[PDB]
This record gives sequence, structure tokens and C-alpha cells, in this order.
Amino acid sequence: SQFLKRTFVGGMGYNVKRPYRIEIRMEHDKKRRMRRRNIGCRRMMKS
Amino acid sequence: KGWRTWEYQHTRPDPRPFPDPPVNDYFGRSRIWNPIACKLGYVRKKADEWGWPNKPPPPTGLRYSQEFFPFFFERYFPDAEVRLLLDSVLNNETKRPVFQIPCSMSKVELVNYLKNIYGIDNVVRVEVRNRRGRRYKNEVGEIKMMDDYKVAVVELDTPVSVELKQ
Amino acid sequence: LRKGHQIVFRALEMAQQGAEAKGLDKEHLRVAHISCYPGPTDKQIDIRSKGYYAWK
Amino acid sequence: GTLVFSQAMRDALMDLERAVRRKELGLEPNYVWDRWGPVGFIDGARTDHLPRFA
Amino acid sequence: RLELLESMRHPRERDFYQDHTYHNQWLRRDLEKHQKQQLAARYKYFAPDFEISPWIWYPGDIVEVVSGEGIGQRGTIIAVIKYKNEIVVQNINVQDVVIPASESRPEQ
Amino acid sequence: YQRGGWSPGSKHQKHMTLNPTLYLYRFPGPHGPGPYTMKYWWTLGCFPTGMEVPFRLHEFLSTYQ
Amino acid sequence: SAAAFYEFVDNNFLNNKRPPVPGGSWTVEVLRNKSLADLQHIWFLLLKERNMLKSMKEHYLRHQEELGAMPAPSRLKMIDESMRNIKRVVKERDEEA
Amino acid sequence: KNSWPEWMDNGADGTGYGIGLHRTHPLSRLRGNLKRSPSHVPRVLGMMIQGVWHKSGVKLYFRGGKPPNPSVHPYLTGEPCPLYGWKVTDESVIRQFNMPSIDGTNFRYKPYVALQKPLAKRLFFWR
Amino acid sequence: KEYRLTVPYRSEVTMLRLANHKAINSNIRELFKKPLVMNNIKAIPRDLGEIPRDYVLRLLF
Amino acid sequence: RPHFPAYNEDVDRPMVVPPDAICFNCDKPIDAGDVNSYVWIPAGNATVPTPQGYFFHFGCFKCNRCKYRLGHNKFYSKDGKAWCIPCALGRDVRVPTRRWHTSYVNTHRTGSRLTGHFFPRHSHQMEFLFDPN
Amino acid sequence: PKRKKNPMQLRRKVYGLHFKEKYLKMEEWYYCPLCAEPKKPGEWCRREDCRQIKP
Amino acid sequence: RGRFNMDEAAAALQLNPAYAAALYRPLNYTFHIRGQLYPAQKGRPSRPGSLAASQGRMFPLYQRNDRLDKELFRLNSRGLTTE
Amino acid sequence: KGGRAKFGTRAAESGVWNDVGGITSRVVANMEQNPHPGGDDFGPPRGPPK
Amino acid sequence: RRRTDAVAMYFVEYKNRDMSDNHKGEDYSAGPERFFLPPRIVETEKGIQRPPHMQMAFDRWASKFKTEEFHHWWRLRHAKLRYWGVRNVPHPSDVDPLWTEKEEEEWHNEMLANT
RNA sequence: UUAAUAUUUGUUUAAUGAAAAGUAUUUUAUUAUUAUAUUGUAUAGUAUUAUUAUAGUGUAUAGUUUUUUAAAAAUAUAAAAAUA
Ligand SMILES: [Mg+2]
Ligand SMILES: [Mg+2]
Ligand SMILES: [Mg+2]
Ligand SMILES: [Mg+2]
Ligand SMILES: [Zn+2]
Ligand SMILES: [Zn+2]
Ligand SMILES: [Zn+2]
Repeated sequence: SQFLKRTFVGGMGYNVKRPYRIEIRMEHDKKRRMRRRNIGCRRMMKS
Repeated sequence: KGWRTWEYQHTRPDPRPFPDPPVNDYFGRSRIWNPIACKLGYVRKKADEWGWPNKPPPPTGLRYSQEFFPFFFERYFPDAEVRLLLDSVLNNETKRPVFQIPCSMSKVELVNYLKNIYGIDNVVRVEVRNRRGRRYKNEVGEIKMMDDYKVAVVELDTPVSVELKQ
Repeated sequence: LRKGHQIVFRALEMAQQGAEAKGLDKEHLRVAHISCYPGPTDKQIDIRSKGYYAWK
Repeated sequence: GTLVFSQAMRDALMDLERAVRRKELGLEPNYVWDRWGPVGFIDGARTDHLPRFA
Repeated sequence: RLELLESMRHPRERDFYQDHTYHNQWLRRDLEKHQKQQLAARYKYFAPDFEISPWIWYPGDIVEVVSGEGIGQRGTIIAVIKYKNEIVVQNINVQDVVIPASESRPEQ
Repeated sequence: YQRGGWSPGSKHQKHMTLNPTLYLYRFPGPHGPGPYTMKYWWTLGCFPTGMEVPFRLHEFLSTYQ
Repeated sequence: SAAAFYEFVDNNFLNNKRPPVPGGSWTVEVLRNKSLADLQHIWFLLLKERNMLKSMKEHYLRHQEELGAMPAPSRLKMIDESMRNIKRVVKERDEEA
Repeated sequence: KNSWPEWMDNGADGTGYGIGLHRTHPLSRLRGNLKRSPSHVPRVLGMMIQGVWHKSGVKLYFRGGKPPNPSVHPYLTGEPCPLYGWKVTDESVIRQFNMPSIDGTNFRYKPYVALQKPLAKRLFFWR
Repeated sequence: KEYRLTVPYRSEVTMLRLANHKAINSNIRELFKKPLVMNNIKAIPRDLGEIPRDYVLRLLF
Repeated sequence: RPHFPAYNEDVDRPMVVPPDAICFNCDKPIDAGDVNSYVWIPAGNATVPTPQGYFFHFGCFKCNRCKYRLGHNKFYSKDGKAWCIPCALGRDVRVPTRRWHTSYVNTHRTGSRLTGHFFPRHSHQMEFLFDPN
Repeated sequence: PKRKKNPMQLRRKVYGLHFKEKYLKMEEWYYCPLCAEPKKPGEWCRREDCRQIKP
Repeated sequence: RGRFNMDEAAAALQLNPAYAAALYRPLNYTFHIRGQLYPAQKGRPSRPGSLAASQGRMFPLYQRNDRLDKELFRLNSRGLTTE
Repeated sequence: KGGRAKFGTRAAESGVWNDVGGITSRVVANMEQNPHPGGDDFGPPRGPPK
Repeated sequence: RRRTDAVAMYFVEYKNRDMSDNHKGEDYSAGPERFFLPPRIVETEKGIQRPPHMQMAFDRWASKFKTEEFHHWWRLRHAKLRYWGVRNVPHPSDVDPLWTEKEEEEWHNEMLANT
């Protein structure tokens, strides 16, 4: 994949909102464990 | 402004929200008994009690006395399906067996049942729980549900058991 | 590192077992025909924002 | 044959037994319901009620 | 082939509702059209008044096959499946009955 | 709004105000039950939507009878 | 006592034997010649037998994987038919009276 | 007013003892709050589904889970009391099961009538 | 999102600001920052009576 | 925004639980550090009784006259007993709508921690640091 | 303003080198002299022989 | 070798070993308190080729104790009755 | 209308949208807090007769 | 490579294995039977001995996993990962404990053999 | 067709009881104490396993345990000299 990464094969851009929604969801999972609720996946259908 | 009502034959259409049938198709854990009584219930009850309408009705005294056939038969020929759960007394000496009782019986009625029909005279207490009937599906996928029952844990004085020969 | 290559490896193992059961020589086997065509498909809901939805 | 007691009766018997134990020890037995009258407590303007909780 | 399928699938792709279900599965509802057709084609004696009347075929009668395979062959009625409208004739329509292999008995 | 078919098996964009559908997680397509649903058929016992009636008469006939 | 529980369980199931299928049931033509006392006596007999059979059926349903189908299932049907015949006779006599 | 006693609406105990739908025997003299009139169906369904919330902070008749079936409740047999647990007002309601004895030819009668071994696991028994 | 939190070597004050746990001898200011229905901090017990009264009376006389 | 320091420094005058320690409503000994069932109200004073803050049990932090909770979690010391402001001012006994025989108060000076003595205590203590001597 | 692409516009990606190097290419391998398994030079096995003398 | 045991600590402190062990688990597992449960740990019926799954069999320690629940959380009427 | 159009100030994170599933009984048992709710006469007699 | 993200894997270790007090004669070609069991040992170094403090620490950490609460945690983790959509996770009814009496007995026998 | 696409990616847990709501096959769910009939206890809602601690009591150190990836542009936040 070295030649591909050199010639920019693929989307040069990337997702930007994830590095914050990840920690938001981790805090929410902490809150769910506090409230004694089962932990669910963040993205069940948006995947 | 009026409609052209001279073009339709006199037949009543179906309402737009079509009503669901009164039959309850849900066989889950929150199944609800319908409090509304219908005419067919009374009709079947009369026909089962005194052969309506082929037989004249008995007088009010006989109908409201203990000698009316339903009550007479329920007293002299009782129909109570008390069955023992073998998983409690099979190859284990336990002090509290478990019975499956018709949901209409009570603790004192079960004590009398065990004391008179079988002779179990050592009963300390009874703990009753009402459970929904066991539901399942057959090969074709049709939903079946057994009759509702009551789990009765009966504490005794002397531990009892049933030995299974290996 | 490909899922399709893994699937073809499983198929190759099964076909080699079948050929050895038939009686052919393992060291002289050769892929004479490999081809794929579409098969059954399943649907999955894709709920989107603003009350939209699609089916994957 | 035991009389069917309630919690109020049990607390009143607790007061009685406390007074009796104080009398047996010899110190001044302070029976609470001796200062109780028709209008309420004789001297204390307080409010008391049975049965007492924990 | 379930374990092979789940092995060939990738660990990243997840599948949900493995032990429960969003919709209540205890509401009775009809089958698919082809499944109802399979039922109707297999169990035809469930229809009312399917049994032939009057019944004339009893075990011990000598009968000839008038159509189908084994035409013109005679035989004796061995058994009578009356509700299915079927006859078991002697040495007629003999087929192999495969009996699966149990723990201590081989496949016969 | 509704840039495709109306059935849930269609492949384009829909909307709730015009084509409201009940939540169907995963169901077989127009051709046949795929492996993604047969996995549920063999593990959970029914398709993961719960709207399908389990009809295993053929495998019953093949094994038990 | 344990003797009162041993009648809830089938003896052949305890001894790991094949429970044979009984002969028949109490028919109406035979129950017409019985008094009310004998009728309720055999009714309680049928009641105890039905309790035992229902316990057996429940046990096999609880263990359907380990234990196969319950042997000799016609006993439940025979008991039900006998009880229905007894009820028929009692109803006839009650209507006459 | 109502036909049923008022403890079924608000039990005499401070905790709310004696709340729910009480079924009575047809020949009994006591009267309960299980009525199937078009006017009583709402409150009966409410007791069956929603339950009843007491001012003490507890649900008396149906907290949650499986709903009760008032059509199969054992018949009412009395009224509550503060002294004891329960006063049996109607004794004829309780089924005192009583069977006859061996008097007569009862020793020859069997559950079945006589018409004129190692068990093995099977999938199906016909008869 | 905070630079002090992203910094690889956290300061003691930065680690104190993460003491949101309702506990004995915790960050009282960081626990008071959250609402009253979230943090279990009752009203301040201020001792009144003759003990402060006589003191302030002497100091004022 | 809160405008009060956190983790009050007791280097000038340490506030520690004494080995011997009785109550104000009860005059009975309390647990020292094993259980926080007591209520510590420190103010940095050796004024009798129970210097460097008195102590109360959770159950007994209530008024001693009417045997009720406190209004704003503020009690009134009355000849060695703790009364409430309606009791001290001479008003009638008012039954609270909330909890009756216990008040909203934290354990182990947690509720009285945000106010009191902090660092520095006096002015002559800062000049001790900023001077070389 | 995009429109449907014909099969010839789809196959133009195959003519490029970025498509062939990603999909249509083989591996240079040999048999591991210790494990007798196919192996590419530069990567080794979890084995006390293949970690000391990594072939 | 003398490692910490919950039963030994409860016997030392006289703290009802069952209640002591329940002190270190979610309240919904031992009491009738609102708590969510995973659908996988709930029992499922038997299938052809496998025995039945029971929640009480697969999690015996995660069972609610009605005795402890009533003696700790539910209120008794014997202290309330005033005749 | 505040927040959302259909839901209004009722936030999705706070509370339940519709807290009436089927039927709900507005009545509360023993809302009067009477000392004896068993009825006018129940158990022990109250006061001297006549 | 790691199947999830196709990342290249690397085995990092220390060089002087024989000159060490711990890990003297340990074989890393294959992991142990359990993660709490002592690692594999070559047949030549079977009589080796470990430092007593590290031995006691490892014994405590391993005895941590010999309880029934760990079996409950194991089944609950099965349930959690099955609810979270992770495939190839069996049902907590089909799972079996990592530590049993006979397995512990034979592992103790092997540990006494390795001394 | 877009589409070799956007999106997902599970390596580290600071908090404690109801009712509405939800009925998911609790096989005997619990095993007992007291007394005394009867009745019912595990899972919200926003079309979802979703920015989500439903604030009714009550208080607290149980760490009350699912977030990949080896450089770049533009963008998004945070910091950003002894120049002004
Ligand atoms: Mg409800
Ligand atoms: Mg649901
Ligand atoms: Mg919801
Ligand atoms: Mg929405
Ligand atoms: Zn005190
Ligand atoms: Zn006061
Ligand atoms: Zn190698």
C-alpha cells in the first residue's frame, strides 16, 4: 500500500467529528454503567 | 352543495379505519383477559346448564341452591388438576415439594386437597406464584399455549423424596 | 489479505479433497475454471437523519 | 391464650417495664404517662405519640 | 456450514439482535404464500369431507392397477389408510425405506 | 421524498411522512434468504425482525420423521 | 409421608420399565348400573390417576431432550373419556330427579 | 355508592391491605368489585393493566410484569381485620374436598376396565 | 478538548480538576460546580447560639 | 465562579479528629475515624466545648427541644444543647413537610469544608515566606 | 450534474497502474526452511527458531 | 497464604455474608430494584440437539434475595400496626 | 415552540415522550389520608352507640 | 496480521534470556494452556526455579481467577459481547469455565513437575 | 451509475432503591423469617443497542471495566516569541 499512499489512492480527506463523539460515547457508557443500564453500540445502523 | 347520491346503489361502505377483530391474537406474558361479556357467553352457559332452549328452565330456588347440577357436581365430583413437580422430590430428600395447581385454588384449598385425597397431614405453609401458561410453536410455526397454572411450594415437617432406581 | 481470497482458499481446500477422493493426483492439479455469479441478497435498514431512511 | 398485642401496646409495656426496672434499681422511676392528662401533658407543652419509631 | 460462514465473515462486521428481537414474536400471523401452498399441497386430507364415501376397499380384496406405474398388475389389499384415501397393495409400488443409523444400529 | 420504490425491499431514498415503515433490521431480499439471515435462522431460531413465522416443517420431515 | 408422594409418580417410570397400555375405559352402558357412591369412588380413582399422568407428562415436557416422548399416552384420553361418561350419567340422573 | 365494600377501594389498613379485584362465589353472600358492565370495564381494565398507586408509595394490586386474571381468582371468603390477618366470613366458599372410603366393593374398582419391558427413548408413541 | 488535558505530563492541579467523585476530601469546588441535584452537597452548617454570640458581644463591647 | 478555594490547607492550624470526642445533643463518645457517622463543624476555635469544632451524630444533629430537623442546616446552641432557629426565637413548633427527625447534612465536615479557615491564615505568615530569614 | 456511466467508462480504471497494483498482483514467496510453509522475505514466525535465525 | 475472603470478613464483622457479598455487586441482581439486563443472559428454551438454558442455572450467584430485600428495603407492618 | 416542533420543550434526553400506554388511572389510593378508610363501620365500633 | 485492522504485528522481547533470573528457559513458541497458568518451559530447563517474591505474586494473581465469581464474569462477558453484536461468541449456556477441579489438579501436578 | 464512495471501526470504569414506560417463554428466580385469604416485582422515550444521569427518596474512596490505524493538502478546534 506504499505506492497507493504515495500516489494518494483513496480519499485524501477523513472524518472529523469522530475524535470527539468517541469520547462523548465513552462518557455516556460510564453514565450508563452508573445508572445500571446495559451498554449499547454507538452506531448500530449508521455503519 | 349536494353530492350525486342518485348514482350509488343503497349499500353501506366499510369505515376507513377498519376495526380489528375482538379475538385476542397475542399469546405473550402480558396477555389481558377481556372484561367485556358477550351474548354468546350467556347463551352457551344456559345451554350447558339446563339445555336451553330444548328444556324448561329450573325454578329460581334450584338455580340458586347448592343442588343445581353444576354446583352439585363440583362439590361431589371435584375437578382439580393438582400435579407434582418431580424435579423437586426426585432423587433428593427435600422439605418443600412443588406442585402445579389450577389458578383458581387457594392455599387452604390445596391444604385440604392434599390432606383428604392423598393424606398429607404435615403442611407448614404454602407459597403461591401465578405463572403464564407455557407457550411454544410447532413445526408449521403456529403459536400454542398451555393452560395457566400456579406454582405452589409446600413446606412440610418431615423431608420427603422419591427414589429412582438406577 | 482479502476476504475473497480466504473464501477461494476454503473452496480450493474442499475441491482438492473432492478431487483426491475421486482419485486425481494432487501434485498435478490445476485451476481449470474459476468464476462467480450473483446469488441471494439480504436487506438492512439504514436510518438517516431528518426522518429519512434507505435499505442497504 | 396470649392477648393479641399491637405496637402501641408493646411500647406502653416498654414504658411500664422501664418504670418497674427503675423502681427495682431504686432510682426515681419517671413514668412518662403519669404527666398525661385529658388536655394532654400536665406540665410539658411538648407533643408525644405512640408507637414511637426507631 | 454455519461455522464456516461465520469464519469466512470478518470480525469488524457486527450483527445485532442475536438473542432478542425488536418486534414481538408472539403475535400470531400468517405464513408466506409459498409456505401456505406447500401446506395445502402436502396435507390435502385436512379438507372437509375428503374421505371417499362409500368406502369399498378393505384388506383382502383382489384388485388390479388401472393407471399409473405397474398398470395391469393384480394384488391383494394389505392395509387401508382410510382418511388419506390410500391403499397398500401386495408387491405393488415397492420402494426402499431408508432407516437412519443410530448409536448401536447401522443404517439399514 | 420517495426517490424509488415503495416496498421496504426497494433500493432508494424514502421518508417517514410519505412512506412510513416499521423497524425492519434485517430481512431476506427479493430472491432468497441470504446467509446473513440464515445465520439468525440457525442461531436465534428466527429471522432478526420477528415478523417471519418459523416454518421448519421440511427439516423436521428430513430429520425427526 | 413419602407414600403419599409415591402415588404421584408412575412405578414403571421409577423401575425403568415399559408402562403397558390398559384395556379400556368406563363406558356409559356400564356406569348406568352403578350407584352414586361407587360413581364418586371411581371418580376419585380417575382423579388420582389423572394427577399422576399429568405429572408424568409435565416431567417429560420438562425433559424432552433427554427423555423422549411419554410412553403410552392413551391413558390420559382413557381417563378423560371415563370422567366424561361419569359426568354424563350424573347429569342424566340429576335431570330425572 | 358502590355495591362492594369500601376496603376494596381503600383498605382499612394504613398500608392499603385488601386492594384489588375480588371475585365471589355465585351462591355466596359477599359482594366484590369484579363487574363486567360497560361502566365498570374501564376501572377493571385499569386495575388489571395500570394497577393502583397508594399514597404510601407502593403499588398494591399490580406492580408490573404478568397481569392478574380476575376471572380465575379464587372466590372471596371474608374481610380483613386489624387484630388478625383475615376473617373468614363465608366458609361454604372454601372447597372442603372430601372423598368416600373403602366401604363396599370399592376394593375391586380400578381406574381402567379390563378388555375382553426395559423402556427405551423413542420419538413418538402412538397409543 | 483542553490543552492541559491533552498535554502528556499532567499537572497536579489538572489531576485535581478531574476529582468529580463524590467522596471524602475531594475537589469541593469542582464538585460544587455541578448542579445541586447532581452533587450531594447540603447547606453549610453554621453554628449559632451563645458560643459565637458572647464572643462577638465582647469584641463589639 | 464558586469564589471559594478547594482543598483547604491546614498547614497553619491543622484540623484533625481528636482522640476523645463526644456529642453536643448526647454528650456520648463518637467514633474517631473508622466511621464518618458523626458531623464535624470546624471553625478553628479552642472555645469550649469540644475545641477546633464540635461534633454531632447524623441522627442527633436535630433540634433538642422539638426533636425536628433544621431549616437552613443551621442550629442554635442553647446552654449546651442544639436548638433550631424557630425554637430559639420562641416561635411555635412548625412540622416540616420533608424529613422530620433528620436534617440534610453531609458527613465528616464535607458540608462545612467550603467555608472556614484557609491558607494563609494570618498576614505575618506570608511575610515569613517572602523574607529570606 | 452527474449522469450514468457506460461500461467503457467503468473499465478505464483498470487501464491505470493504481488499480493493478491494488488488486491484480501476486506475491513472491518461498518455503520456510524451518516451518515448510509459504513465506515472504522480511516477515517471520512466532517460533524460537524463526526468531533467532529468521529466514 | 491468608488471602482476603468475603465470607471470612463477614464472619469477622458480623455482617450477614450474603448481604456482605451483595454489597459488592449491582443492586438489581440481588434486590427488586430497577435495573436493565442483557437478553443473552436470560434463559432460552431447549432446541433439537441442545438442552434448555435457565438464567438461574447459568447465574446462580446473580439471583435476587427476597429475604434480604424484605429485611433491608421493604417495611414491616408489625412496627406500624396500632390498634 | 421551543426546542423541537412536534415535541416542544420536552427534550428527548429528559423524561418519556408519552407516559400513557393504553390507559392510566388518575386516582390515587387513600388520597384523603383518613385514619380509617375501611368505611363508615368496619372492624371495631367507633364511638358509643345512639 | 491482526484480522480486525490488518496491522503488522511485532514480537518484542529481551535478548539475554538465559542470564535472567525470571524467564530462564521459558518457551514462547506457543502460549500456555491458560493466561493465568505459568508459561511453557523447555524440557531441558524443567528443574529451574523462580524468585520467591515473583512466584508468590504470580500465585496470588492466578488464584484470583480460580473463583466462581470469575466464571460469572466470564459468562456475563459472553452475554455483553453477544449483545454488542460481536460474532463467534457462544451462548453463556454453551460456555464452560476456564478453571475446574480436575484441570487445576493436573495443572498443579505439572507445576510440581516443573518445580 | 454515483460506488475503489460517504459513514462505522470497541486498548482501560469516579457512580447507588420507586411510578409512569417497557412484557422480553424468569422450567421451582430467589428460601427463608414473620404471619395467616387474593394480587402482582429484572428491560424507558426520541421511527434504533441514538448528543441522552428521566432527579421520587437517600448518600457517598466498591476505580460499580467494549473505541482501529506508521507521513501529506483543505477544514475543524487548542495553543501560538525579547514585534506592533
Ligand atoms: Mg406497568
Ligand atoms: Mg421491547
Ligand atoms: Mg426507548
Ligand atoms: Mg428522529
Ligand atoms: Zn449525638
Ligand atoms: Zn426546635
Ligand atoms: Zn518459520
